[PDB]
Amino acid sequence: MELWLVRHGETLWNREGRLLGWTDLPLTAEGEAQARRLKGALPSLPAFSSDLLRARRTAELAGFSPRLYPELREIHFGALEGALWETLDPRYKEALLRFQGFHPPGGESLSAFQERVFRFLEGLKAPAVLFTHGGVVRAVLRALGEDGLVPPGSAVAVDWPRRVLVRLA
Repeated sequence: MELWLVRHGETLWNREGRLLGWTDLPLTAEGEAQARRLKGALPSLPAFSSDLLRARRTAELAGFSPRLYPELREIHFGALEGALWETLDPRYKEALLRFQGFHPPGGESLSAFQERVFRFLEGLKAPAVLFTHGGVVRAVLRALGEDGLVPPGSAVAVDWPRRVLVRLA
């Protein structure tokens, strides 16, 4: 099943090293510009989007009218929302980097987060474009055995649940 995963553009925290999960931050001006550059480049397939502003705005500027689904949200960082990555306790830092054994205090466990992401993908009946977040893209790419680092405002097409098809930046 061909699925396009679009990581939303830049927000202030994405450029200042701060964890951004459920905090509803808007895209910066460049973040909006990154979204507009996607219009015409992404296939005009049915679109779904996280209900967070930054994702919805990316979908809109990319020329799509997505159906909103909370299951596509970034992981909730709870007490670590906005947390300065620099002073972030090594325990959480190491956990996020390895992508396991991570449950930000007050937020969602990585296991719960990944379960809702993969469950959402299972409900898709045809190719679609998903306006989502870095954590979501990473979870999907890691499951396929590949690096989940994709530039903000870029997209990766995958043939779920087998391999990566193409990385559009």
